[PDB]
Amino acid sequence: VDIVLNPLGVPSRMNIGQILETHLGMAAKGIGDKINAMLKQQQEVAKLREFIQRAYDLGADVRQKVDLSTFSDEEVMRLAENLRKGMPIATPVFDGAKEAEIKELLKLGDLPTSGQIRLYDGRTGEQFERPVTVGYMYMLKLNHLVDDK
Amino acid sequence: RDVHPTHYGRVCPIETPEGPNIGLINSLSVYAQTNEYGFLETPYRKVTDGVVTDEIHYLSAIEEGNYVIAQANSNLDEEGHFVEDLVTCRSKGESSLFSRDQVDYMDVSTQQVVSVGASLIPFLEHDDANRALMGANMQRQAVPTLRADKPLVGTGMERAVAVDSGVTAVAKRGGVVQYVDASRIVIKVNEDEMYPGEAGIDIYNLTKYTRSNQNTCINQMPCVSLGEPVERGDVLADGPSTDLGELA
Amino acid sequence: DYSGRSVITVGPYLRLHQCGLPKKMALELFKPFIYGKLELRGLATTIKA
Amino acid sequence: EFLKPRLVDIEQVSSTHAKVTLEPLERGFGHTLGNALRRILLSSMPGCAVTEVEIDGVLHEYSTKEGVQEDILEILLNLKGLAVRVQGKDEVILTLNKSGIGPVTAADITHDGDVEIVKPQHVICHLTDENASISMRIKVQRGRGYVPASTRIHSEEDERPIGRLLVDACYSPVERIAYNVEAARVEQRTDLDKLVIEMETNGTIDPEEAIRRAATILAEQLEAFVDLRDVEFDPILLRPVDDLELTVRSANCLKAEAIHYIGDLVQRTEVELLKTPNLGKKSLTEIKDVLASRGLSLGMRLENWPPA
Amino acid sequence: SVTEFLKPRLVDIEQVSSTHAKVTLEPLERGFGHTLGNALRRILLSSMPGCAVTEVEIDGVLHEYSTKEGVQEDILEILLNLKGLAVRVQGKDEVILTLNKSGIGPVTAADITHDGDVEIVKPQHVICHLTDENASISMRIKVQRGRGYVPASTRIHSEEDERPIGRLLVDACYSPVERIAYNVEAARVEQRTDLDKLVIEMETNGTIDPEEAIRRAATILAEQLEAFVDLRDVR
Amino acid sequence: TRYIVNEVQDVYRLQGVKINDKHIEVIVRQMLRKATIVNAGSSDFLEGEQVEYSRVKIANRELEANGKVGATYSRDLLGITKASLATESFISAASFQE
Amino acid sequence: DDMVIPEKKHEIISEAEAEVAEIQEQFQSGLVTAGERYNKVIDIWAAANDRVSKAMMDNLQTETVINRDGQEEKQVSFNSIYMMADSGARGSAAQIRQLAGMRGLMAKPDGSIIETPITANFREGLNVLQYFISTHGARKGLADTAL
Amino acid sequence: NGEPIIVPSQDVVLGLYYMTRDCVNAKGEGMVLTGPKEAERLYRSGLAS
RNA sequence: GCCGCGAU
Repeated sequence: VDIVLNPLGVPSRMNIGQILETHLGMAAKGIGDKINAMLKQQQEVAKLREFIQRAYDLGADVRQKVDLSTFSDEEVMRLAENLRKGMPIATPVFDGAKEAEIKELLKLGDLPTSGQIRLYDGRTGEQFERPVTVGYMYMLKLNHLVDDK
Repeated sequence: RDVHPTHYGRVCPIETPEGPNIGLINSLSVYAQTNEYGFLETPYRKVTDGVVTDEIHYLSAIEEGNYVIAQANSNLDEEGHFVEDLVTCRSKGESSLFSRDQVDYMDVSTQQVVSVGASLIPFLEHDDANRALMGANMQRQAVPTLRADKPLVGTGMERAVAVDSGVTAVAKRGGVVQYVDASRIVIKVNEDEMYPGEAGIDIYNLTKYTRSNQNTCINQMPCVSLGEPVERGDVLADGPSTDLGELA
Repeated sequence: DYSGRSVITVGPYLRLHQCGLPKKMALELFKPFIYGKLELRGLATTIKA
Repeated sequence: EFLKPRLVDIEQVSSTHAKVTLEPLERGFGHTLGNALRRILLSSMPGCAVTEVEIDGVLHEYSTKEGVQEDILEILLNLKGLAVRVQGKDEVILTLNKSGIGPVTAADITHDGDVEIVKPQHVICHLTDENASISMRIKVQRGRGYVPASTRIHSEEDERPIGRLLVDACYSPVERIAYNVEAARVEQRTDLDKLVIEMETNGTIDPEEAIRRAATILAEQLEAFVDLRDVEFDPILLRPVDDLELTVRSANCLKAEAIHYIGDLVQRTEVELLKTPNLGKKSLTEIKDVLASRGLSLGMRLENWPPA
Repeated sequence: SVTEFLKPRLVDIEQVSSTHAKVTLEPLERGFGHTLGNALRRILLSSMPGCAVTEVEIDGVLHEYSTKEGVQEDILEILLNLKGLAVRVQGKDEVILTLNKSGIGPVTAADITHDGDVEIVKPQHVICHLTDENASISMRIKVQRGRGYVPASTRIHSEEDERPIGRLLVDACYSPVERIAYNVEAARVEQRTDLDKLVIEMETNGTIDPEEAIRRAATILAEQLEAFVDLRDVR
Repeated sequence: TRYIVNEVQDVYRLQGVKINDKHIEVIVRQMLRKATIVNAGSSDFLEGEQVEYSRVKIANRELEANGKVGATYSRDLLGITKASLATESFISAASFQE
Repeated sequence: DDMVIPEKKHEIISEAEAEVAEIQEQFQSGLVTAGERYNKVIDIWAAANDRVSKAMMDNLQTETVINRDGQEEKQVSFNSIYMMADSGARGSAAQIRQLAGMRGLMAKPDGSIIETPITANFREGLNVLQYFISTHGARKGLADTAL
Repeated sequence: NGEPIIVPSQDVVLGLYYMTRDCVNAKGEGMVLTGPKEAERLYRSGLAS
């Protein structure tokens, strides 16, 4: 993992958005890693196009009509090579993805629906007793640095 | 310094300074505009009988204080009728449940209440108001990094914020790109539209490392490679902290 | 004077009576003590040195 | 009483991904060896990475060269990821010259004597006109761990001319490593453990050599535990007193009071050496005169006094 | 430069009693103190050859719940006392011992019948305080050499309940390591300021000095790597 | 004192704050200085005087034969903004208030 | 998944809505004044909120049902959010209720209380109206703390 | 008020609250062991919860 | 020295 954060900061400030965004980021990176694995072995365009199409329409009555039937072949390859890092999904402000959609997206990428995986201690090597939520959070580096203070 | 129930569609209820100036400084909502005299107005969709139409009326405080206004998060049929016979509404600075025919106006979108600063927070409805305020006021202090990185999860509002900020180079009337360099982009316009006589091509001189007000860097790198068609309003160079025309 | 100011972090290895000080923040607050101990041990004779 | 693990069934999935099997292992040693080897392999593995780059027309990393698509910053970031294997040398220079249209890849770098580019499809820059050329020299070294460009100053022991763009070095080839333990296929024994290590590197180091190096490092570190056991400086001082150009009536008096070094004379406060017989008021000022000429003011306080 | 690592120098040993030791090693390269400490602790705790009493027979009733014939200490306490007894047997895999005491007075570990091939390191280790008043106690114990720590999960021996009643499934601690702990602290050398220093606290039941146990763990772990360090050897 | 201590403690105990009563009583003692004299005989009459000064004066007069000179006083209760400003010394109370 | 939603929340929220509709009919009948119906609505909403809080807390406390050497038993839960709440590290009963149970009646425009409460927690979303309503209390609290 | 001001809080409490809790069934039930030393040894060896 | 912005 790249950042370790204190759980005791969530249930007292009521940023459930943190946890939901973390689960959603894990789902998006799972889809991106699946696409990257498909692209590494240079599979044919048919199955890659089918996977992209099946990934895009997932949802519950979503107002998104991206279809790759009208998409050019080299354009499809460019799209895959562009989002190989992760499918950049977006949720508008007050009508977003519910837990059902997030869990469905996680299940598409062969990931636990609960969003929590088991972790091992880096130094001792013993498994952590409880599952831990591992996800991707978008972090900002603020302009209050040290050398200026 | 308090949130008046008339701040609904005109002034953001979340974003504001914290300590001294709490509530004395505001940020306009995303759809709010100014009347001829200078009173804030917000747009609504007209309701005729039980069907909602696509006509948009701009209403001020006084005019909206009399009608009955529906809610954006209300289920809508295929043709335009309200699915439910009872609809949540605001009558006069309040809220209640009205009949399917008693409504007069409908909210246009769910982002109307909030400004543009707090519209880029995913899952805003799952945050406490104080923490949303802190996040909104702290997103403005981020610094541009070495390599811009798109957000893996967002609210789609990145495109408008990035393009409209004037920090990116958008092709005004471009055709097909001809010469791409680390500092210059020369585009040859399409045959369809020209100014008669003397022909013409578009030349954009990107601004390289330049001191900003807070002693940060301002940089522009092209995103088009060569021979790439470019439509009107396309994004050719991304300024500081923006990836392919998306705020990052 | 003889005063400094900086951001604080957490140290879980510390004892109840210890605090970590940046060695760049020291060597400024304790400069006269360094001068005295240098002139004492003979590394430098004059104050300019 | 303990079976000795052996290296067997080593296979490679790709040019980078590799799997290594250690079939004979006892009950608890699988996890211990796995974690120790993972930490050793991730922490300190010798490798080679680009140290510095000199481009013909640039002056600093924040410039733009005409005819290329990328800034010099992005070129340096691209070069930082270059993967190259060297043999018998540690300061090898790589030159790259190309003129034309299109991407310029690692395969264009001139073929050195003993230098292997693990991947040649690694694009580093793009040339976007017919008459633009790129000519650059890369000095690549051999190292152990991550060393920032800023933290190295010994490279400035010799003054570097303007035009030398210093880049950070990584030196670590092992990008990722995981281990696993399974029940062995041996049926004669009651139950045995088999350890499987998967490593994804940049291709610079062979997997088997990496496992051997990690084992040797662990053994060398254990060699300490295999046997516990264990159960007044500045040149101006330390200088004889017979050089201050002193008078005759001072020399005999100076020797009479066991003052043989310059330093012990300095440690004499004014009010006390006047009690010396036949010191002389005018003479004492002369001692103060010539001693202050060296900058040693009378009355200094030292800590310890060596006899030499 | 490359393939040259800092070796710890001037190890310090503070000895408390004859079974407690504190070993301080410095300097170790970053990320090595933790590795060495964990490997040594895991080896010392999980697999370390040693001997401990494992089977107990008491005259009278043989049930797990016993009246203890008025021996003023429950048979559970007797088994707990017998758990911690430390012995030294040379060259025999399994050995049977017998103890028999009559008369008022607490019984000690020295009461067992004298035999040359097993030595007792804690002769005054109390087992019981006699069967209250005016009675006798007879115990037949069986001690075998094992590895690490093995609990009383089940007998899985002999047939039916013969072995469980013949041994009473006394929990055995084979490894002579009562407690092992390791800490890693910050230390600096010359210009370097990020180095790891190891503090090992070791307490043993006896029969072996803590330094000897550390040496044995180090030797077995080093010999585990002979197949890889043989050809890739400096000498 | 019991009146003031009990009511001011209700504010702190309601929100869950523990503060010992000795700290409140110290403030009250500083609040009960500057007694007013209701009699005469010792160069004091119908005036506000520090209780400490009055106490040493009566003890001195009572120690002497003229015990009747000791004049009965009337204690006052001022505010902490007024009591802090009626400090005998003028360097203090001129660095805090008007 | 730690914020377990009580299952009976919807049943009793519907019961409260039915009672509110009945009292609105009573007000329309004219035998009740505005103050009486307002106060009765406030009281019944408080009762329903307390019942939701009790239901959520009971479902979260002994939620874990782990078998024993014989048959099955029940104990105190190991839920991470409940572990944080109970141990006193961070959080409290009110915050936990806001996370899982109903948010509850709230209003601070001039000190009064809106008749309709916030019936959605933070595990689910909020409508625009509910967020706008909570903003009153947030801003008032921030200003009071500042001043 | 006389209450101790330096007190464990935040993760520290969760360190002890998690440590001093019981479960109706775990690794090792009704086991009898000599003392805290054996408890630590059993937990570290992975034989008990 | 006066505003304006900002952190706790």
